[PDB]
Amino acid sequence: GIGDPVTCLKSGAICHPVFCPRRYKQIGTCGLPGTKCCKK
Amino acid sequence: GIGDPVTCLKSGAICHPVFCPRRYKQIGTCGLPGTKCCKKP
Repeated sequence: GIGDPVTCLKSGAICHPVFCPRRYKQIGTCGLPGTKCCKK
Repeated sequence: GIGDPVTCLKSGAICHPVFCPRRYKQIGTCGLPGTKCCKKP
């Protein structure tokens, strides 16, 4: 359900290009192509 | 994404049947309709 940067950041996650960095779980995208919404 | 209760709970979040309570934010669902995967920022 998470597909835009504002929603991602509001959820306490971080937007990153191409992949979530180690430890983080992917919970969605940030809308722009390739971006991942990543929760530590 | 998170769309089932096992994925949700493994990450240390809660599964709530209606809403994320005070201090928690929604990070997905727990599969069943209306359920919310919730975690404190």
